[PDB]
Amino acid sequence: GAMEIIHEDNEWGIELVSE
Amino acid sequence: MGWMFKEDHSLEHRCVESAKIRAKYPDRVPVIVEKVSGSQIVDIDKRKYLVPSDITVAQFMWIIRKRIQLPSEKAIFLFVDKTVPQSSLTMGQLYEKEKDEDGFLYVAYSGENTFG
Repeated sequence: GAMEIIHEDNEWGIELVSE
Repeated sequence: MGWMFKEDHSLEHRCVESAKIRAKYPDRVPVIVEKVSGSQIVDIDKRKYLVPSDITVAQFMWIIRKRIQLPSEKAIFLFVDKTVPQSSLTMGQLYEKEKDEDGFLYVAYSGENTFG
């Protein structure tokens, strides 16, 4: 459950894209 | 190559993020985009691309190449589940039909026509 460890290797930032 | 995301943490992350993304952006589809190793094109950051279900594969493809600034000297090709998607197909259709166990889509790109 929410193992949102402070040691994330791969970031994966959210980006809303449209065109 | 392999799935960097799936190696690190996917099931839990994709579950929570899918819920947030569906609640905030119900008309968008959650896609992951990675650079196939060995081609000459620029690399890609680990990001969660959320595109509207209304646009077509043609528009999404054009946006990936425009974002990475693909010059006319090189080419750029996309691949999904080992297939070449139809540019005229809609984002929502391809998403619902290719919807994974985690409700996300995996698309890879190359800057070469022959990957070997």
